[PDB]
Amino acid sequence: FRKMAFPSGKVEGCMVQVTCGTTTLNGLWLDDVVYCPRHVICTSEDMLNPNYEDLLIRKSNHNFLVQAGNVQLRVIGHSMQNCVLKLRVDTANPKTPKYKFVRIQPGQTFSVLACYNGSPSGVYQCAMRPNFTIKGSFLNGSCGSVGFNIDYDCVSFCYMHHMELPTGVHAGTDLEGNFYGPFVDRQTAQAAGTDTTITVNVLAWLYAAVINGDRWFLNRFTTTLNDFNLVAMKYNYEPLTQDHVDILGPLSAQTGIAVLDMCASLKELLQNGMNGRTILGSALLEDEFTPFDVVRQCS
Amino acid sequence: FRKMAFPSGKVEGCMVQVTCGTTTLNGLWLDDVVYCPRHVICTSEDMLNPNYEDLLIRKSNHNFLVQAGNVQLRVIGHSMQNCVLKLRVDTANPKTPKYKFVRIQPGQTFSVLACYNGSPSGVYQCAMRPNFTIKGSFLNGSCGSVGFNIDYDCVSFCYMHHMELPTGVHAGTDLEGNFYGPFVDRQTAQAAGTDTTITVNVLAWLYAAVINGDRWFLNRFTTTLNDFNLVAMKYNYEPLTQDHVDILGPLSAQTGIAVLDMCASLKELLQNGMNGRTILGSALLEDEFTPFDVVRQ
Ligand SMILES: Cn1cnc(Cn2c(=O)nc(Nc3cc4cn(C)nc4cc3Cl)n(Cc3cc(F)c(F)cc3F)c2=O)n1
Ligand SMILES: Cn1cnc(Cn2c(=O)nc(Nc3cc4cn(C)nc4cc3Cl)n(Cc3cc(F)c(F)cc3F)c2=O)n1
Repeated sequence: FRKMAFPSGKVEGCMVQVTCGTTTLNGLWLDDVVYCPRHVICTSEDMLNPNYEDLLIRKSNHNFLVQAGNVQLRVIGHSMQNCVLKLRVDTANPKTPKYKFVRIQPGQTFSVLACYNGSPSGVYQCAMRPNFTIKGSFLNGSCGSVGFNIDYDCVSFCYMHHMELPTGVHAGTDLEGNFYGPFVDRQTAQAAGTDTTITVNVLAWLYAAVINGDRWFLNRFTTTLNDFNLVAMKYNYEPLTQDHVDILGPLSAQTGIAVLDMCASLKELLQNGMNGRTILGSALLEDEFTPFDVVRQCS
Repeated sequence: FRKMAFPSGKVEGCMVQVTCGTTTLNGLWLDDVVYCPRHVICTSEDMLNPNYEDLLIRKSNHNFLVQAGNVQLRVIGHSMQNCVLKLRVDTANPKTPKYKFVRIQPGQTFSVLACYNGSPSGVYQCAMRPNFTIKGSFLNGSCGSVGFNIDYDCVSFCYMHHMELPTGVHAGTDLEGNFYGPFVDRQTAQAAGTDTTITVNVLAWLYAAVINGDRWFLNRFTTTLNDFNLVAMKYNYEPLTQDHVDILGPLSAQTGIAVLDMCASLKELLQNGMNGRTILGSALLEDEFTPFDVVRQ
């Protein structure tokens, strides 16, 4: 049982480089439009406190250099949608997959294709944190890298990377240009709200552990949904809804362990700790696998 | 630090399905050859103790169903090299990347493109364990999935998945069909040897911690390589090779910490533990990041 990302080929064929003067980052080329963070129009000076409508009115199509590998794509139009710039180009991307733009909710996972200067570099799985950050692996030049899910050859794009916060976590937008979380696309120090643990995901991962043979944390105690949620809230865990209980149904059926019985196991782990033991080789309770992630990798 | 895979697109374009009768698995289509585990020629009654030479003689080109998606690739020649079947097909794959076949050492990492029925499903990073297994994530139908590294647009293929062992770890071959480890391609219970910790990779992880400013474990001692190797084996750690010392060179240079001084720091951690302290936010020493992985990040 590993963190597993979707195959990245359908997205690799869409990555391009976008340059404005000295400023360069990654863009996403779908049909005849390139999507990228609007931060690209900023000079070093502009970055600290940009007025984007002002900066963009002073721009012309020919100010934008879009490179797909070695081939330059000519910009024939541009517009801004919130924090995303849309560059219309005179060529359609022949590698454009079937795709959709989606806004995900906290706790949901996605694959990240980290890119630098328009070239893909690596792929890994992430989760939208409850405080709307992501704990990614991004370096300088990764701005504009995207996160996505794939279902039946349709790529659902959900994240476009913008910035690293002082704590090392990451902030970005959906592909409509709206930030996840209370952040803005300005180079100034920004903190996130206090984060919490994604409870339904921890439970899914405990089920993964049982499916893979690690059972030491199970017990014969039990709990009600409300009494579990009281303890969860005490420990900065997200509440578990009846919808979450329903979504864990397939894993409870496969393992014969009722959801509220797994909740009682988690309650004990929160109250007692792991006593130096590990679960799926982890010394800490992992919360970045969804119930669907576990079902897909174990079935 | 987390495990990151290489982008998988160059390998996705090479995955195909190979079927013999009802036995079906994944193959790798490069130029006009498809590579796949020879186990595919086993009927369910042959899988226990197959006579592969006798099974191959009964086979003709037209017995092999090779499919890219739903498109059949006509087989024009077939041969067996060690544990891999090589099916020559009448179409050169237009998506063939620049590639080579390499045989890796324990501790080396690679990306796995897990596939089912010729269809890529997921990608993740893996390390070759000292006992020549990999702690992968594979289901039924994954036979023939490959592992690879990418360096400057060249794909180095290093693993072809064959089987799951009773302990849940996985065993396979290089792309010349030679198994990693003392395994054979028969559906018989084979136990993996006792595993050990990948010392060169733990050392890389310590350098990564130093680079990020976490350096409490740097002690005032040094050691010789022979001295360290003898101590390491008493803690179930792998001995270091001359090649290992060399691949730590870049990280040693970047930090200014001699390899042998870092060995002495590791030795102290093996003989005393960590005393509640963590390294890179982890109470456990990570051994599946190579020195290349560390610099890669
Ligand atoms: C360490 N790290 C992790 N993720 C990131 C992402 N990231 C980034 O790749 N680039 C940024 N600033 C730029 C500087 C440039 C210098 N040149 C020549 N061109 C540049 C282009 C960019 Cl985008 N930033 C900072 C940043 C990016 C934003 F989109 C934003 F709204 C505010 C910010 F402070 C950055 O975080 N780096
Ligand atoms: C749970 N798991 C994790 N990895 C694996 C890999 N694996 C596999 O995918 N298939 C195997 N046997 C087959 C059965 C088939 C049934 N049909 C209809 N077609 C089949 C094709 C195969 Cl390959 N095996 C077992 C196995 C495969 C070998 F290549 C080998 F040499 C020995 C073995 F015991 C398998 O491990 N499953």
